[PDB]
Amino acid sequence: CRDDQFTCQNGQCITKLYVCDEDNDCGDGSDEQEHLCHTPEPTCPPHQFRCDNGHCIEMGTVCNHVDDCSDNSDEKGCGINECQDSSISHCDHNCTDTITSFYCSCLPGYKLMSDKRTCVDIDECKETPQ
Amino acid sequence: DAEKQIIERMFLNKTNQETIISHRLRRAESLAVDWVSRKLYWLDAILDCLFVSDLEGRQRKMLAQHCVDANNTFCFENPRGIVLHPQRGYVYWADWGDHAYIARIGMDGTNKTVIISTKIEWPNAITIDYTNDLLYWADAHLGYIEFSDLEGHHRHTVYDGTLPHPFALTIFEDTVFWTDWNTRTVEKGNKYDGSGRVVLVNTTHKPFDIHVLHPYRQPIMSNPCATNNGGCSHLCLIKAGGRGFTCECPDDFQTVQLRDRTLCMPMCSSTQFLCGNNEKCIPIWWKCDGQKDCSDGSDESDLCPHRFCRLGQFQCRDGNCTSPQALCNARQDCADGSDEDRVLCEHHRCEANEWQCANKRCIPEYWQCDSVDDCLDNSDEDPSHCASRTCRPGQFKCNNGRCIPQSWKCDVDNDCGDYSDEPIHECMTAAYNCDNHTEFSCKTNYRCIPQWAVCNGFDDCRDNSDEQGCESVPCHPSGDFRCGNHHCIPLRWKCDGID
Ligand SMILES: *[C@@H]1O[C@H](CO)[C@@H](O)[C@H](O)[C@H]1NC(C)=O
Ligand SMILES: *[C@@H]1O[C@H](CO)[C@@H](O)[C@H](O)[C@H]1NC(C)=O
Ligand SMILES: *[C@@H]1O[C@H](CO)[C@@H](O)[C@H](O)[C@H]1NC(C)=O
Ligand SMILES: *[C@@H]1O[C@H](CO)[C@@H](O)[C@H](O)[C@H]1NC(C)=O
Ligand SMILES: *[C@@H]1O[C@H](CO)[C@@H](O)[C@H](O)[C@H]1NC(C)=O
Ligand SMILES: *[C@@H]1O[C@H](CO)[C@@H](O)[C@H](O)[C@H]1NC(C)=O
Ligand SMILES: *[C@@H]1O[C@H](CO)[C@@H](O)[C@H](O)[C@H]1NC(C)=O
Ligand SMILES: *[C@@H]1O[C@H](CO)[C@H](O)[C@H](O)[C@H]1NC(C)=O
Ligand SMILES: *[C@@H]1O[C@H](CO)[C@H](O)[C@H](O)[C@H]1NC(C)=O
Ligand SMILES: [Ca+2]
Ligand SMILES: [Ca+2]
Ligand SMILES: [Ca+2]
Ligand SMILES: [Ca+2]
Ligand SMILES: [Ca+2]
Ligand SMILES: [Ca+2]
Ligand SMILES: [Ca+2]
Ligand SMILES: [Ca+2]
Ligand SMILES: [Ca+2]
Ligand SMILES: [Ca+2]
Ligand SMILES: [Ca+2]
Ligand SMILES: [Ca+2]
Ligand SMILES: [Ca+2]
Ligand SMILES: [Ca+2]
Ligand SMILES: [Ca+2]
Repeated sequence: CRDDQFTCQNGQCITKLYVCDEDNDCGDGSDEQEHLCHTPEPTCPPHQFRCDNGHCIEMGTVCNHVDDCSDNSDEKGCGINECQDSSISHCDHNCTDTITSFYCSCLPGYKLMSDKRTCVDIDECKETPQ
Repeated sequence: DAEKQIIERMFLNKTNQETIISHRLRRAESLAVDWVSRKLYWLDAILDCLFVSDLEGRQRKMLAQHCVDANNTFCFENPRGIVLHPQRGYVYWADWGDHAYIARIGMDGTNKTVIISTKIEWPNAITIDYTNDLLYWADAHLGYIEFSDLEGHHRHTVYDGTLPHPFALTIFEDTVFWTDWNTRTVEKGNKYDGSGRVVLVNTTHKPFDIHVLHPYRQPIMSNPCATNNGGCSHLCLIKAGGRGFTCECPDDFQTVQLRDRTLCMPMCSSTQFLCGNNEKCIPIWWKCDGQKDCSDGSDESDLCPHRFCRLGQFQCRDGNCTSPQALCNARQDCADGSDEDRVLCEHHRCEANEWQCANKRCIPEYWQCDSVDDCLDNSDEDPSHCASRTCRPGQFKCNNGRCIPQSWKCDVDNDCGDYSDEPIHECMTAAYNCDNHTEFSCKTNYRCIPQWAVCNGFDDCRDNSDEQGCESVPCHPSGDFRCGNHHCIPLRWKCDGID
């Protein structure tokens, strides 16, 4: 194929820009493979904080009581200890506050569920026979 | 024994040695023995089938043929390994054909099922652990040992791509033992994580199939067939699930059911002979050979001609000898012409891997419409026949009435002569993408070759892309040897007298 081109498992050469354009330019779908188009995009440095609008803030700037981010979640409830509250974080087993908002944890040997408040019990004798 | 093509039994004190099956073993790959119902199971890779018999070889039945998933996706092509579980009433085996699989069938032939179908290319070894109901298998191409639960739903790796060509596997306590062809060795490791690994011994020849001998590897359970074979007339086999039994008939008998009863009707062919007890039916040449073949002695009667010919040859009225393959092949091979007698050839039946012609001749099924007059009556390539033909499970048919393996569809070679095996508009779809664990793709065309085909010295896909970059392909750290051609070979083949 040309240097400008991309090669498909069906044996077709296509202009490289086509890749991950979501058009099925190659009927094999090699042109739109998930592992070809996926990327580690949601990241920001350890020095920083990340906000719902797609913007990242230096930890000193966070909780300055001033809008850094469109959604204001740097400030929205910053410094409040939600796990001291009861109606919010209505959670099964253990509640751990974080600098803004809360997170939840299950007891050892238990498992935590996609609602991120429910706890479950592993069937260890199928999960890990070892 | 594959050189003699026989099955033998002996006592563990070496005192007595006996041959149990000596006939119709084309390519027997593996053997299993059942201690509960007192049975012998084995696999054949030329008839592409699974057989059951009694420990003395007095009766035989064929329990599986064709395809295991009803979809025809997998099918008996290279069945290598076998293992038994009586408490669940299951027989497990593995196949290393184009579509490798592990499948289980019930000891009476029921509930044919596929257990493993992915990340599997050369499953030479299969075993079961009865202490916790686990199934272990080894792959020689992917170089792994894996274990699952008997349904196949959870998978774990003892070794994850570090074993060069294992062949056989066995388990005891926290330890697993396996045989390795490429380093010609026997090794033991820990069955959950592969820890604590050592080479027990190394050999000059190929190690082949390993077992652990101790009572607990054949656990105790009650035999459902114990009382008078459960009333069965010929064969009694454990039902799927392990509770209860099923009565069945040998392979040249018809099974039928009646009120609280089962019946076996002998339906065996010309060129075969039936015994008075309705026990078995045997080849005609056996009928009078000096060896009692029926248990009742019904064949080797005194009212017989003189046996001029050697044991196993076929004898003509003149007192002349011909190989049994001569019999009913549509050409006269014996002076009498008894070789082609109407009485013998009418109601004659061929082997399971053959097709029959109007002149009562047998040819391999692949010859059936190969555009050659393999049958002198031309009955194989009758255009009406090749047009009306329906081909057996797991292969694909073409407009010219010719059939080829399903794998041969959608690749680069016009296997049917006509290009009907490669409809381009179908082949270029996502349905034919190469398996990302076991296959390699060639940049110029829509053909997949197995990963072992790459850098083997051959143009396996017609753009030669599989042999270009071989300086970059490393050999396996142990078990392989490297050649100045930038090729890797098994280390068993170094210093073997062949190029
Ligand atoms: C919650 O966390 C505390 C931590 O000390 C622990 O003692 C407790 O058992 C956990 N679960 C519940 C239900 O409180
Ligand atoms: C060799 O096999 C015999 C049985 O045939 C067994 O009794 C013996 O223990 C084996 N050898 C060793 C060293 O265990
Ligand atoms: C059989 O294979 C076809 C084609 O891949 C597929 O659509 C179908 O779901 C498979 N299974 C059955 C049970 O038909
Ligand atoms: C077999 O193993 C022994 C002990 O590890 C070793 O000394 C010997 O060289 C090995 N022989 C072969 C042919 O691998
Ligand atoms: C038959 O096999 C299926 C899985 O393929 C299983 O769900 C079922 O319980 C089996 N039945 C018997 C009687 O073995
Ligand atoms: C065997 O065949 C030959 C054919 O030339 C014939 O002469 C002979 O009679 C046959 N054998 C006997 C014992 O008759
Ligand atoms: C093969 O593809 C599957 C996704 O379909 C992926 O989970 C797996 O990791 C891939 N394996 C290899 C060896 O690339
Ligand atoms: C990968 O990241 C890029 C930006 O770097 C795009 O956001 C792209 O959409 C991402 N891929 C997926 C599948 O989310
Ligand atoms: C994303 O951010 C984290 C820290 O929050 C790490 O630095 C990680 O390495 C980043 N992701 C990538 C892809 O570099
Ligand atoms: Ca595209
Ligand atoms: Ca486009
Ligand atoms: Ca702020
Ligand atoms: Ca908080
Ligand atoms: Ca075969
Ligand atoms: Ca394969
Ligand atoms: Ca005889
Ligand atoms: Ca003949
Ligand atoms: Ca031919
Ligand atoms: Ca032919
Ligand atoms: Ca081919
Ligand atoms: Ca082809
Ligand atoms: Ca090659
Ligand atoms: Ca060789
Ligand atoms: Ca050599």
